[PDB]
Amino acid sequence: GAMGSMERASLIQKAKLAEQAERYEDMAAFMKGAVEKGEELSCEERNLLSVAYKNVVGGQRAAWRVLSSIEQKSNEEGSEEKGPEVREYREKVETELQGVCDTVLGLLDSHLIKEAGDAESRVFYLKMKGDYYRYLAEVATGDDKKRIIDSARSAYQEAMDISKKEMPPTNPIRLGLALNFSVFHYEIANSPEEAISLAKTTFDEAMADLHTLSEDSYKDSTLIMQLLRDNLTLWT
Amino acid sequence: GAMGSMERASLIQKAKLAEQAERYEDMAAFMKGAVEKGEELSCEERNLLSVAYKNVVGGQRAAWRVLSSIEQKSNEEGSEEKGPEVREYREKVETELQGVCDTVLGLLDSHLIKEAGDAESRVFYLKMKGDYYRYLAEVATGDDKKRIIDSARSAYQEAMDISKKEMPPTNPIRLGLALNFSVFHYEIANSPEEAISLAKTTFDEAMADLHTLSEDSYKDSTLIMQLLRDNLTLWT
Amino acid sequence: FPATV
Amino acid sequence: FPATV
Ligand SMILES: N=C(N)c1cc(-c2cccc(NC(=O)C3(Oc4ccc(Cl)cc4)CCOCC3)c2)cs1
Ligand SMILES: N=C(N)c1cc(-c2cccc(NC(=O)C3(Oc4ccc(Cl)cc4)CCOCC3)c2)cs1
Repeated sequence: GAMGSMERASLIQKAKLAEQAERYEDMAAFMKGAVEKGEELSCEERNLLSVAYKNVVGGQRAAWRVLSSIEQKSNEEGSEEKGPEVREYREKVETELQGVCDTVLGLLDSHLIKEAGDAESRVFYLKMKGDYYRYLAEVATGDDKKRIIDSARSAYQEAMDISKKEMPPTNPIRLGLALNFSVFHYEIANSPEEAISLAKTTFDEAMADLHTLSEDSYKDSTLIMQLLRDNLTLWT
Repeated sequence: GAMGSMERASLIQKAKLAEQAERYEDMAAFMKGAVEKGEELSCEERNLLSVAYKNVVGGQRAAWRVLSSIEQKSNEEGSEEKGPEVREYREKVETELQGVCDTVLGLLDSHLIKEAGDAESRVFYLKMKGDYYRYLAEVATGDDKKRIIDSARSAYQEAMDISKKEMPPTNPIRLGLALNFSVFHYEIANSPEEAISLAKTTFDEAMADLHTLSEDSYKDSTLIMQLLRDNLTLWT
Repeated sequence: FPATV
Repeated sequence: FPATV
């Protein structure tokens, strides 16, 4: 690790600076360095890690989708052969995306998840594990595609089981987990009915618990509830 | 060069794909590879090169400005010492920016400018040379700052002299050169009056030549004329 | 695309 | 910031 010589606190400080500068690759590298110091992450630090890699892989995914679209058009009946370049470059971006996902999964496996005992940390990390296997699934086409999908499903399921036992239904981590697991069902697992059921039940159970919340907690929970509603509107 | 084994035509194709995917670092690397094949660049290829590096350095400049702002605030009377991290990270981004500028300047010097004989290519490249010395000037503070500024000025001046002899006043390259040289005067050379004079005279001479143009050429020229007007509105 | 967080 | 192209 090229961050091995930098103080943990300096890495966290520089991650925050990189965020302000919208330098998310740097932010991710700084947070990888911080994780590799071996200490557990605080709540703020976990979110710095997740924000950084979500932004990096989100850009990769958007680029991959553009290139995959161009590639599929080049392969339609009536297209002029353009040679191997579109496939090659899509593969290049794909390999870089897979590398980022493997990096994040590696950090979770060495050793964030195994040291995470509190529900807020353990559910957060298992959600991330589901998310990054989901991104691998989005580009997977080989002998391993089913296993990648099942790895995402298993991580999301363990996170769901913990969240239902240990968190209130309005907990934003619980809500965001359900939001994303619902998208996994719809987009990855060819299970739109499960996706819709999960989003609706999550929304309704949250609604019934909003009365317990402060104004600031209410704002956080209703924000994610609106994303659940948005997806349900897209799907029905 | 890691692009040394790829066909020139494949590099150009992949630059266009990278553009569509908004992968401008890749686009710049592909176009650097294409330049290093040693052949002159067509009009389209010159603009692919310029678009790529302008986008890359533009992001670096925006990040540097954010970090420099944070750094100046940390140094105001009343601030809590945060340690060396803000300066270090600003320096990191600065060094990366300088590296991109040196790369572009290196391509122009080896050997794009010396082989560029037509006004449309030679003015284009000399404008780029002024632009990338201007970006170096924006971050320069040492023994070389004056020399960097004079290198930008000299490149812009040679481009201006050629453009006034060889291009009509509505030529979009001539207009964009004047736009940027005017900004150099205002922001780098502490010469706002020269900046304003150059923008106004460029605008007025273009206006008087619009009658010679087709509808499509008119659209191209008036677009840049509007940028000149925008800057004049900012400055007066 | 659907919303995720 | 002023416009450049
Ligand atoms: N960026 C930063 N420097 C920091 C972010 C945070 C932080 C801490 C807790 C929660 C969040 N919450 C979010 O970021 C959003 O909600 C989430 C809900 C569930 C999950 Cl699992 C993840 C995010 C993102 C979507 O829109 C609403 C806010 C941030 C601390 S520092
Ligand atoms: N991107 C691409 N794949 C391509 C871009 C071009 C191309 C060719 C000629 C001119 C331009 N013109 C521009 O890009 C803009 O005008 C310029 C004017 C002067 C200068 Cl010196 C540079 C740009 C940028 C600012 O807004 C209006 C258009 C593009 C071919 S392929």
